[PDB]
Amino acid sequence: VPEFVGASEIGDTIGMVIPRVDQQLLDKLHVTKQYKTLGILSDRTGAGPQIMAMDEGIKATNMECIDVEWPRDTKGGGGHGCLIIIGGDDPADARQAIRVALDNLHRTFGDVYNAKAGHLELQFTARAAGAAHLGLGAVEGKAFGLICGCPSGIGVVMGDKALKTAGVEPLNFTSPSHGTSFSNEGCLTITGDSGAVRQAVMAGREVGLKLLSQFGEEPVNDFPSYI
Amino acid sequence: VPEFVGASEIGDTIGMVIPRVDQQLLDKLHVTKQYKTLGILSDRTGAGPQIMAMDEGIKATNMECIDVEWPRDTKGGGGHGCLIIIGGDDPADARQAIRVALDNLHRTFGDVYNAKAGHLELQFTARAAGAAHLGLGAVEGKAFGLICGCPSGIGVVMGDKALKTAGVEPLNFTSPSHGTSFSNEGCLTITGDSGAVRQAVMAGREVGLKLLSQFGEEPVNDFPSYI
Amino acid sequence: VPEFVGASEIGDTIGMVIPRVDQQLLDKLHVTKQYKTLGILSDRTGAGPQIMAMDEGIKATNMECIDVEWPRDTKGGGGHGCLIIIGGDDPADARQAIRVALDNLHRTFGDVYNAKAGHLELQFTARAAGAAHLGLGAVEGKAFGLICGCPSGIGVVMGDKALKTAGVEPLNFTSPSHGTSFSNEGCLTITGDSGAVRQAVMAGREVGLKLLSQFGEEPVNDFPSYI
Repeated sequence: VPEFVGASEIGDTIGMVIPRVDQQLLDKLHVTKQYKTLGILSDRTGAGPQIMAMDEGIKATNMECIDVEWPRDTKGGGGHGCLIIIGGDDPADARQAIRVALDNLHRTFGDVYNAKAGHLELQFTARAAGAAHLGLGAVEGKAFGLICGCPSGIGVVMGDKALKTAGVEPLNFTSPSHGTSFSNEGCLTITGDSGAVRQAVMAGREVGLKLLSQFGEEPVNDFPSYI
Repeated sequence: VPEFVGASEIGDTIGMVIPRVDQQLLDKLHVTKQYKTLGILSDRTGAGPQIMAMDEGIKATNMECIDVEWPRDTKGGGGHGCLIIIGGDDPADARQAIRVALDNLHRTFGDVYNAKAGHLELQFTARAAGAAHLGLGAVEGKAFGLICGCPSGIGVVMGDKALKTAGVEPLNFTSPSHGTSFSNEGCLTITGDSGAVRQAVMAGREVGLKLLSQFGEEPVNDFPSYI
Repeated sequence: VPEFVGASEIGDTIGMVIPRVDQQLLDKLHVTKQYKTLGILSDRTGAGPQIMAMDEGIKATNMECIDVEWPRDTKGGGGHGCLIIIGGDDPADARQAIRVALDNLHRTFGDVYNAKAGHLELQFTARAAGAAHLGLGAVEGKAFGLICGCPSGIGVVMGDKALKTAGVEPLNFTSPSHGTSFSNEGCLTITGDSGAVRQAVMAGREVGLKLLSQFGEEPVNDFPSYI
């Protein structure tokens, strides 16, 4: 079908574009602004990595991020899936943004670490765009970090360490009962100077790996770290 | 255990009847209307199928649907389980409704299609009853269709195609952050003339099968299709 | 890592202490009362058992229970995981409470019964403490019973029978859509005289076993029963 753009085994992620959406359907979608041309990125496993990949798609095109929704999923693991809707006036521009997001998944899964007992996720950008803003609460135009661990108490200690490492501005802390879809994740989000934000995210990574390893298995990443 | 009526491997579904429920317990249950005789249908996998099966049970007896509740479940998949409470004055009537519901499971899973990456669900009736109304938002006395895909973005495209196929009336569109238990499903519900609703549901099926197949596996149904 | 206290294979449970938590983080944690020393118990599988183990920790130390949060988890099963935060003035007292919690897991999983289709959980104490109060709604200083079944309809029948066995006071009934994180559990909580509360919890256990066994498998417990 013409609406299909591509699919990836990374997170069971599918990208599609609707050139002219039915108006009655559009009136039922919870979007920030209606556009007739929609891009759709949808996955079983991952929230942060697809959101950061879509930020690159936004930087590369005239598309706007208009909805981010939050399935509890990861196919039985402890985290989220993701639905991201983008909007613009040009179907070609929408396909390009979805293609760029698909091509960035192997990078944004760079600091996702898996084990039988749980997982860690780290994200970093020197300049956040629209998807990171709508999806993760980033301040647009500024540095952003994300520091997350599962089961959730690991994320609390990762967060304590990150804040003690450098002078950064906390945006939010989300947990199983507040700001997640009852996931088993503790997540610190921050802004500040880019060098300080990087320092804090790297500190969180080191303590998170040490703690998750105490269940007996070295946490494994499937792609090279970008941070 | 006199309360037990039967159990089915389809959906891990169990049906029970309480002839005269304890008043203290009844006062803590979240029902639309109090009755002393309760039937209970409870499952790990499925919402829609058990709800459409119960609609036949309601048509067959004098029982009323008084609660429908929404576990996020499917034993690690992207969907819902279900709790249905029915109320009346006659224990034999309640047991008959539960038996009719269990007997209809093999039919109402006829258009559920499974794959490693996700699933599709379609439902259709020429005349909806009280369980379809309370559970899925159907208009009682009218034709009803349900069109669902997972991961949720597939459900958005299915919905668009259905509405463009025939003149039908939209009821709702539910998604991971609106009107589900943080499931990974996009679901369009419709009414209209029975022939038009049937055409829309069949169109949604065709595009959903094409899209979900793009992950590499043809979606599988375990039972003959009824639609 | 000096924050690490211990890890258990039972429920994938990890315990940690932060001697002096960062103040910006503390302001973003959802606690009843601020303390500078935090203990943290975090797991993938179990709510009631870790909460009951933590009630012993509280009895043994000067720590106060200040948060209980509710991941929908059990690694693809029908239940919850758990995050428990405790607070006090002394890091040694915190580590002792976490230690006592870890050491009681093998007891508080004594009346958890598992099967392919679902699970049962019973808890009992003659005198509830701060964790059972915050996490499960117990009345501090009184006897307390928890009676749960999955899929949730089984919990409804267990609750009805328990109430019919002895004169007890219902505290709450939680279900997929009310007072759970969209879990597939029906759970009755009770107080009253210790003898009558034990009577009721034991009656709920018997009927739960009989019903869950209707799917074809004798439910299995991994530790000796304490009730």
